[PDB]
Amino acid sequence: GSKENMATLFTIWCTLCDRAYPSDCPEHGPVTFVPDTPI
Ligand SMILES: [Zn+2]
Repeated sequence: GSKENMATLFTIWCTLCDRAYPSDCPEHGPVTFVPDTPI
């Protein structure tokens, strides 16, 4: 994106995978939102 400084080895943090990838997640793809429902 445009917020990856220093630790810019990975671009897209797949929260579903608890890790980021050098590209989109090979399963979940890009991450548009976090599935964290507040209650
Ligand atoms: Zn994933």
